Amino acid sequence: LEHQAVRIENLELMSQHGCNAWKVYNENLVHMIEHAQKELQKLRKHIQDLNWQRKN
Amino acid sequence: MTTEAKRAAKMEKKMKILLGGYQSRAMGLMKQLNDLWDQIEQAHLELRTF
Amino acid sequence: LICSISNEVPEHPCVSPVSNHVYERRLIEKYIAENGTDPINNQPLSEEQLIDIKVAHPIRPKPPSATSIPAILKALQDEWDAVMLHSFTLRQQLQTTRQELSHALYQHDAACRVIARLTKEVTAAREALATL
Amino acid sequence: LICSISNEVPEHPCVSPVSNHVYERRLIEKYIAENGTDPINNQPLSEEQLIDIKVAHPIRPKPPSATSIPAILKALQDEWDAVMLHSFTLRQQLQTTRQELSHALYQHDAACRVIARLTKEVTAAREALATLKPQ
Amino acid sequence: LICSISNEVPEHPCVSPVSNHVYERRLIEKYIAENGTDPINNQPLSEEQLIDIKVAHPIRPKPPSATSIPAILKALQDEWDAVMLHSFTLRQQLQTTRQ
Amino acid sequence: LICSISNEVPEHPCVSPVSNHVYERRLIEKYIAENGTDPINNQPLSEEQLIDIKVAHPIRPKPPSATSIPAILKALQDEWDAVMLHSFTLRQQLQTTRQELSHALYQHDAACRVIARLTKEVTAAREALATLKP
Repeated sequence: LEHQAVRIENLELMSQHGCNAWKVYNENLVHMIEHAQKELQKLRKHIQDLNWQRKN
Repeated sequence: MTTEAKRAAKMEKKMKILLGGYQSRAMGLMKQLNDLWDQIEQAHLELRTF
Repeated sequence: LICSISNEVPEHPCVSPVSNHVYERRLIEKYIAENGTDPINNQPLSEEQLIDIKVAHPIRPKPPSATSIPAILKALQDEWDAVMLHSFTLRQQLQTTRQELSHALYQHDAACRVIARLTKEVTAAREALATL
Repeated sequence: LICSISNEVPEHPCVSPVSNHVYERRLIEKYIAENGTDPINNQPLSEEQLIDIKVAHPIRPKPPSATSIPAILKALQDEWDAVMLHSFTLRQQLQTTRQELSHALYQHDAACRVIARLTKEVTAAREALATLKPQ
Repeated sequence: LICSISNEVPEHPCVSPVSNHVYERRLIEKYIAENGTDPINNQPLSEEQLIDIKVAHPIRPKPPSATSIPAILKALQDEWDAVMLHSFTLRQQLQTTRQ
Repeated sequence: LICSISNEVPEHPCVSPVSNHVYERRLIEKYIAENGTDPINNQPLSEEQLIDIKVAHPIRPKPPSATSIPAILKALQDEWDAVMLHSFTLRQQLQTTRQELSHALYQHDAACRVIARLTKEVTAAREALATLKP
């Protein structure tokens, strides 16, 4: 009974407010993925330059 | 039982937004985490290689 | 994850060796350039003291999928704080109602004995007055 | 040493310099986080009210030594919180019964005094008109 | 609760509104009597701030014992994440060996 | 409350200058004492360079419908099973990496011997072809 009341209160607050954190955290994860892609691009550029010098 | 399954059922039905968006953040976060770890390990390995 | 002063997501996060905070390169560069201080605890710090991202571990562990230990600690301590707070309110209300119940019991014994004495005096006055 | 807003074994107990009570870091952190105030005295307080205490606790079981059963401590604390909620509801019901008995005793005392005054005036009128009948 | 020293004992749980902790009337009486201070944090306190019980009544409101619930998460925390850090450095060395 | 190397309520949180996260006193003090570095990020760090803050860190997420049974049971078996799978996976990964590293060293030394003998034979045949005309 007490656990059902506490769960009813937690559901009352969560349903009483909203979320927005799934979208916010989704945007944050998108930013992190963008940073990782940038780092991979930089590494590929450096490897390409080294391969060019070795080719010369 | 009745009120518990009603409150948990309504709260579970209203949680579909946080479940889909949180599943997207966990999806892309795990894919970017694994792809970033493998891309960083292969990046440093190729950098030391060349 | 997000800059405290800039409120946005910094592209190159950094932190000063004073207090734990997330400070952007431009946020800590302009703020630390204006006056030396820490973005969190205002401890003494310089602009070059902040450690830029070293590219060492850009991956970092996966997010706490499914359950999480911090959610169990904060949710358990917060649940015991709210439920225990309601137990404290019920303890104060039970204490005030217990004192009002004791005073109401003493007033019920004194008022009950005074009512019995008033009924005895009324029966003695009516019987003694009607005896003639 | 049972805390009012916690009652759990405090890791870092905290209290606001207003009234004397044992609070918790999470109770004042979340409670003061929602709205700044003191739980015991309902007094205004700032973030400097909640402290880190001093020694926390020197727990010997901390190296469980192959036990590895957090369900005993977590389930025991959860059962203690549920028992505290049931005891809180029982204390609220007993408080409502005590207030109902006090209200019935107050209404019975006021009705007994009004009935005593009505019996005094009715007795004075009955004796008045009764003794004045033969006259 | 039940512990070893550290001003911990279910007798007169005195708490001073400076650094909030469960102490004893004798430990804080003699310790705070010689020099005012906390046993660990060394916070300023006096003997007048000491009280007994909690909100009322004689004896003491004995809390539950120490099950080390957060302490198990701290020990398993540092041990687990420590093995993950050592295994992470070993994984980086294995990546260098693969390179 | 939320930390990478703790994930609990620390008594004395300590953060590294490279990566800021709540760390235990014995983990960061002993780990950084033996070899100076960052525990979570594996970045170079010093003991005196550790950030000092009072209850300051980010937070984490968590789904709704939080109860005692999923926390204790689901979180205990999920965290313990994930840590056990990571420790065993790191054990087999380090062992297989040691065996593959041994085969790589054998192929490196043997390939160096074959490349040295073949290079000496190519240089000998080249010198014989250069001095064979007169």
